[PDB]
Amino acid sequence: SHMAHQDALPRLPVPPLQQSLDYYLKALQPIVSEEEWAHTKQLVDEFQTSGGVGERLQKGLERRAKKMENWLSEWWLKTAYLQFRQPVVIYSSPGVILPKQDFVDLQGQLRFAAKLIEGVLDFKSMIDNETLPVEFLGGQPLCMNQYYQILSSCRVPGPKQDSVVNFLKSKRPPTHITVVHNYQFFELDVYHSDGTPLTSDQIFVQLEKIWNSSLQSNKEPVGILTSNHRNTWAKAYNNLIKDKVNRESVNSIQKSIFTVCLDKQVPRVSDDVYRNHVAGQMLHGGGSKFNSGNRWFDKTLQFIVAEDGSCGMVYEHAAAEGPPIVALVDHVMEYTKKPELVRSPMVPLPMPKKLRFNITPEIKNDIEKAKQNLSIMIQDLDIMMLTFHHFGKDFPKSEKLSPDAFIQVALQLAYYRIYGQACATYESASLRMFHLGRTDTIRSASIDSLAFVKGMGDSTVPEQQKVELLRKAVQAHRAYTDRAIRGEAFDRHLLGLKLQAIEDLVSMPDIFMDTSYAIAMHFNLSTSQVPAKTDCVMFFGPVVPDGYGICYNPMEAHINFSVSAYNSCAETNAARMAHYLEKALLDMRTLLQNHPRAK
Ligand SMILES: CC(C)(COP(=O)(O)OP(=O)(O)OC[C@H]1O[C@@H](n2cnc3c(N)ncnc32)[C@H](O)[C@@H]1OP(=O)(O)O)[C@@H](O)C(=O)NCCC(=O)NCCS
Ligand SMILES: C[N+](C)(C)C[C@H](O)CC(=O)O
Repeated sequence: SHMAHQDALPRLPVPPLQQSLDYYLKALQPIVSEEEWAHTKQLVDEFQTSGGVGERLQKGLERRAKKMENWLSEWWLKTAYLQFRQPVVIYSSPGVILPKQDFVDLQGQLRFAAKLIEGVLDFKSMIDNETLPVEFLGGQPLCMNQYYQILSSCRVPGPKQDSVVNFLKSKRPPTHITVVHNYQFFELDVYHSDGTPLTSDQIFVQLEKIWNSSLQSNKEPVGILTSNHRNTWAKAYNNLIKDKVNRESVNSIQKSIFTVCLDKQVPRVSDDVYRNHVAGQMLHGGGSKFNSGNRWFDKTLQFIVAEDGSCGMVYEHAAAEGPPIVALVDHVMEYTKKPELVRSPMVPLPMPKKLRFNITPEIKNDIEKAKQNLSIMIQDLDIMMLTFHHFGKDFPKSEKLSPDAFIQVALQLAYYRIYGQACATYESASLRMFHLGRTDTIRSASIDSLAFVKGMGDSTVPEQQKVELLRKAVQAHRAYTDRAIRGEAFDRHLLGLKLQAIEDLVSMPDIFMDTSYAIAMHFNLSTSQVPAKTDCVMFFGPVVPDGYGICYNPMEAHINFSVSAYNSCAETNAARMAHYLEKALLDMRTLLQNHPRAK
């Protein structure tokens, strides 16, 4: 972003070694046995002793911090995404469901699409001019680098690891977006020769041409290839671009500012599962027979406009986290609600270029394989969308409690009620108060949360007592949160010590091969919060086979929830987890209301 802004932001620190180990042991207590904790406790002591292994690694991390803008940046990007070989679909690229629009016909669909496109270009103007407003979190300025990674970017399949291309600041920045309809991609210029952006009416005109240029799905769904395994896609991709035309098509897609997907009509399903299917449409596309082929999952920003008024998006996670994405969403949506000014006449426009694809037997085979793979992934995904209307941030605040911590503690209660034990829980924490900061880990399963969940279901404990336990659990979580955003958490630190050990060419420390660490990093509950003014919600698949993927948008009077799980694991059920979460949130409200503090 603006160099001046970034230069004033503090650099990502390296927490004290003994401090992070202390927090690590405390976070382990509720998720490991006494025997395992006692064992880990010894490993830690040895690990941190004077002249020991841990001390040498810590020294290394500190040297890394003095010779890089961010000691964690590249390591995280690589281990978290670039070296993650599983398909980006469902497993990595988050999905977003925006408020359903009111258009009732094709003209309306394109009308909103044209407006949305223009709204993105308006937001993009603040990026190209570095005039984008500064953001705060803990009362500190926030890194804006992510905003310069989302547009005109695209992920690239790699045989060993993937890469990312960014053309935003290239010699001649892209002035075109890509539009996908019935599996056919089109190169659409959204800027005039003089350098001014096209109008909503103009973009609309072009969308019509594009639409009439792909009235049937008689073209192979090449884009579906991008949903396969990264290793497989890498090879299929390397073959695909061997044709001049093909490479030219891919290149355009990769350089486009962003992609707009004009999805087709889907089988009218029951209302009790509608929202869930829409979530799937945005996350993976529904399937090869639906809209999955009308995508390109390597593209950083993909906006989706359904035929039934439904809309949303899916973005490639390597570029950024949710906050930056939603800020863009809020702006665009708020822009689509701008009263159309005086309609001015527009001269003829050029015919959007069609990004053709030369299909061969080999490519054909790759596509079919991609279909099979994607079909398996979809059939194994269990999603449950829950709109908590009972209340939002309003109640927790009236109780002088952090809404997020209230929600997280509720999740801990729900889980414990189902399984009778706590589990490694992950909650995304933003590290943007630091230059190039991405995220750190907040562990919702703690000593205090466990004391609460247990006492909560103990029919021998006074309600007055459960209240104290609840508030203490919430406060403990808020304290952990404050430390996380300030770079005082330990997960990224411990990861850094591990990677540092590898780089130093020393044997892998036992502390990292310890059972407790394996358990601590196996997140049965992987969660995050993505605030927004728009009544939208995000979702992603679980990070472990036997876990859940839970995301939410805490609003004032309600909370948009999303719960994912894998059908391959009989011990997990999205609907059930969501139901227990809803009930846990209510029981906590009931408990607090039954015992007011004020006199
Ligand atoms: C963890 C995190 C979400 C916490 O955010 P937060 O804003 O502190 O959440 P809280 O629930 O504490 O605060 C929400 C609201 O309740 C208020 N509040 C908090 N504690 C309160 C209390 N004890 N009493 C009254 N009000 C309180 C806050 O002021 C805020 O007010 P607002 O509604 O006017 O904005 C944030 O620090 C973070 O890391 N966000 C990034 C997560 C991310 O990266 N997500 C995407 C991953 S891909
Ligand atoms: C979905 N989840 C929590 C696994 C990944 C987050 O979106 C990103 C992060 O916390 O680094």
